[PDB]
Amino acid sequence: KTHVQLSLPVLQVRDVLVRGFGDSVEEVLSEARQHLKDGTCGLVEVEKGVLPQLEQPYVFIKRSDAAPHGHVMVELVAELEGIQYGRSGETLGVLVPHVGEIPVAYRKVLLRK
Repeated sequence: KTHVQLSLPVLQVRDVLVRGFGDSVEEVLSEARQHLKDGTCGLVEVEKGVLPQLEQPYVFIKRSDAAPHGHVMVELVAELEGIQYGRSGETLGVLVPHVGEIPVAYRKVLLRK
Protein backbone atom coordinates (compact mmCIF):
# COMPACT_ATOMS: atom_id res chain seq x y z
CA LYS A 1 0.00 0.00 0.00
CA THR A 2 1.20 3.59 -0.76
CA HIS A 3 -0.05 4.65 2.72
CA VAL A 4 -0.07 2.94 6.13
CA GLN A 5 -2.19 3.88 9.19
CA LEU A 6 0.13 4.26 12.19
CA SER A 7 -0.39 5.37 15.82
CA LEU A 8 2.90 7.05 16.91
CA PRO A 9 3.77 7.35 20.60
CA VAL A 10 4.42 11.03 21.51
CA LEU A 11 7.56 11.23 23.73
CA GLN A 12 8.82 14.04 26.02
CA VAL A 13 12.23 15.21 24.60
CA ARG A 14 13.97 14.71 28.03
CA ASP A 15 12.87 11.01 28.11
CA VAL A 16 14.29 10.15 24.67
CA LEU A 17 17.21 7.71 24.97
CA VAL A 18 18.27 7.58 21.27
CA ARG A 19 18.09 11.14 20.00
CA GLY A 20 18.24 10.51 16.22
CA PHE A 21 18.38 7.90 13.48
CA GLY A 22 21.95 8.28 12.14
CA ASP A 23 24.60 10.43 10.58
CA SER A 24 23.45 11.36 7.02
CA VAL A 25 20.17 12.61 5.47
CA GLU A 26 19.88 9.34 3.48
CA GLU A 27 20.52 7.15 6.60
CA VAL A 28 18.06 8.99 8.87
CA LEU A 29 15.23 8.83 6.25
CA SER A 30 16.07 5.10 5.71
CA GLU A 31 16.13 4.28 9.45
CA ALA A 32 12.98 6.37 10.18
CA ARG A 33 11.06 4.41 7.48
CA GLN A 34 12.36 1.07 8.87
CA HIS A 35 11.34 2.02 12.50
CA LEU A 36 7.90 3.23 11.25
CA LYS A 37 7.39 -0.17 9.50
CA ASP A 38 8.63 -2.10 12.67
CA GLY A 39 6.47 -0.06 15.15
CA THR A 40 9.62 1.24 16.90
CA CYS A 41 9.29 4.98 16.03
CA GLY A 42 8.31 7.80 18.42
CA LEU A 43 7.31 11.40 17.79
CA VAL A 44 8.52 14.52 19.67
CA GLU A 45 6.36 17.65 19.33
CA VAL A 46 8.55 20.60 18.28
CA GLU A 47 8.61 23.62 20.63
CA LYS A 48 11.28 26.15 21.72
CA GLY A 49 14.37 24.27 22.95
CA VAL A 50 13.40 20.80 21.60
CA LEU A 51 15.55 20.48 18.42
CA PRO A 52 18.86 21.53 20.09
CA GLN A 53 18.29 18.58 22.53
CA LEU A 54 18.08 16.11 19.57
CA GLU A 55 20.73 14.94 17.07
CA GLN A 56 20.93 16.14 13.45
CA PRO A 57 20.14 15.19 10.82
CA TYR A 58 16.46 15.52 11.93
CA VAL A 59 13.53 13.59 10.39
CA PHE A 60 10.20 15.48 10.49
CA ILE A 61 6.68 14.28 9.74
CA LYS A 62 4.92 17.04 7.78
CA ARG A 63 1.19 17.24 6.81
CA SER A 64 0.96 16.21 3.10
CA ASP A 65 -2.76 17.09 2.57
CA ALA A 66 -5.91 18.61 4.28
CA ALA A 67 -7.56 13.09 7.36
CA PRO A 68 -8.94 9.57 6.66
CA HIS A 69 -10.31 7.64 9.74
CA GLY A 70 -8.75 10.34 12.05
CA HIS A 71 -5.24 9.75 10.51
CA VAL A 72 -3.49 12.94 9.19
CA MET A 73 -1.66 12.21 5.90
CA VAL A 74 2.05 12.88 6.45
CA GLU A 75 5.37 12.49 4.66
CA LEU A 76 9.03 12.50 5.78
CA VAL A 77 11.38 15.53 5.36
CA ALA A 78 14.98 15.46 6.70
CA GLU A 79 16.98 18.52 7.83
CA LEU A 80 20.79 19.00 8.17
CA GLU A 81 22.52 22.37 8.91
CA GLY A 82 19.38 24.32 7.91
CA ILE A 83 18.71 22.53 4.58
CA GLN A 84 15.59 20.32 4.14
CA TYR A 85 15.34 17.32 1.81
CA GLY A 86 11.75 17.15 0.77
CA ARG A 87 9.03 19.77 0.56
CA SER A 88 5.77 19.36 2.55
CA GLY A 89 3.28 21.03 4.94
CA GLU A 90 3.22 21.89 8.67
CA THR A 91 5.49 19.84 11.02
CA LEU A 92 3.56 17.44 13.35
CA GLY A 93 6.86 16.60 15.10
CA VAL A 94 10.36 15.12 14.87
CA LEU A 95 10.77 11.32 14.68
CA VAL A 96 13.11 9.40 17.01
CA PRO A 97 13.69 5.72 17.78
CA HIS A 98 11.30 4.36 20.42
CA VAL A 99 13.09 2.02 22.87
CA GLY A 100 10.34 1.75 25.56
CA GLU A 101 9.94 5.37 26.76
CA ILE A 102 6.42 5.98 28.21
CA PRO A 103 4.42 8.23 25.84
CA VAL A 104 2.19 11.19 26.85
CA ALA A 105 -0.17 10.70 23.87
CA TYR A 106 -0.54 9.01 20.46
CA ARG A 107 -0.62 10.78 17.06
CA LYS A 108 -2.67 8.90 14.38
CA VAL A 109 -1.02 9.37 10.95
CA LEU A 110 -1.42 7.97 7.43
CA LEU A 111 2.22 7.69 6.31
CA ARG A 112 3.03 8.05 2.60
CA LYS A 113 5.35 4.95 2.30
